[PDB]
Amino acid sequence: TQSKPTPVKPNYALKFTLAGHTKAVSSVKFSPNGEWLASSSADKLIKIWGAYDGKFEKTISGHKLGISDVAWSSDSNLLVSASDDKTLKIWDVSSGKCLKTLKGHSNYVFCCNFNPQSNLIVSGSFDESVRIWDVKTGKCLKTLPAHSDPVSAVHFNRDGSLIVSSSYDGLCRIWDTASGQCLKTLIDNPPVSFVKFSPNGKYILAATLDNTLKLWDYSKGKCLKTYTGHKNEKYCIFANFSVTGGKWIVSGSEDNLVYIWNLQTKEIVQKLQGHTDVVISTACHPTENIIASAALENDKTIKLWKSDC
Amino acid sequence: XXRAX
Repeated sequence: TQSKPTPVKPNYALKFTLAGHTKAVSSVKFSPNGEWLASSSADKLIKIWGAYDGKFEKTISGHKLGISDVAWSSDSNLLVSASDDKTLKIWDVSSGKCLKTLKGHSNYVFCCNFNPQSNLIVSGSFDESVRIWDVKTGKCLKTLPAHSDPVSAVHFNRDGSLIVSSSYDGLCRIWDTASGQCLKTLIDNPPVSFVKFSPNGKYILAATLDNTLKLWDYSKGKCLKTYTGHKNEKYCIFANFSVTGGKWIVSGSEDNLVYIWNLQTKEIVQKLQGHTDVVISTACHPTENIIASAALENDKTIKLWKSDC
Repeated sequence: XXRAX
């Protein structure tokens, strides 16, 4: 600690390509304990892979239609999935078995997440609502009339007191978990295709279908940073904060590349080449400089990239 | 998937 390492660029390079899904991959997520990577797909399946070597581990099945999203519990023991079959399912990862089926939504379930405590699940749907579920009982606790168009994303903050949601209606809303009442609306209104809280809990990263990513201070309604240069006018593409080495913003792109920006300077520092279709999802390892990416129908693979910084 | 098209 004489010196602060200040990388100007990462050097992510392809290490593994994970094949097995028979239709478009929809989402990838690293387990909090860093051991596993979970993937969801239009093929109705969830697959589990080794986080470091990309080794296939198991297939998890039961949904009757395709899956748009999957998420881990804080202890890495449970997964939740969101499906076109209008339900979410809670899975025990070890056994691969469905523990609960969450019923209530009246259209495709698009997105999902556990809260930090992992006693709750939040979901967003084409039915335009956000629902809060009790993990233990599988019952719906609250239904929020959250938006006036499909809900593209939902994410809890670091103590689960807040939920952020995004929608095709052009709005981003922040909700008080305990009461279900709206705390704030951030608003021209192109569809907001993805939102999530930053690792520090202070900001929201929000994507819109005009080729733009924006870092917001939500308790002030102020845009601090903007990232562009990629292509995103059609799909709800995941974006990430990479914080294990240099501070980057990571996102898939409709030009089949993974984009990486310097969080502060907003400059593009790297573009990862290899996929043969839209990169719909990306994910950053919790402790190591590793990125997972996944692509749509003309590709159907997941790629693992590793960097030194 | 819905997300995929």
